[PDB]
Amino acid sequence: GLFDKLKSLVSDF
Repeated sequence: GLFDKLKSLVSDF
């Protein structure tokens, strides 16, 4: 859900 959004941004930059 949301907590998954922060995990995606950390994987990019």
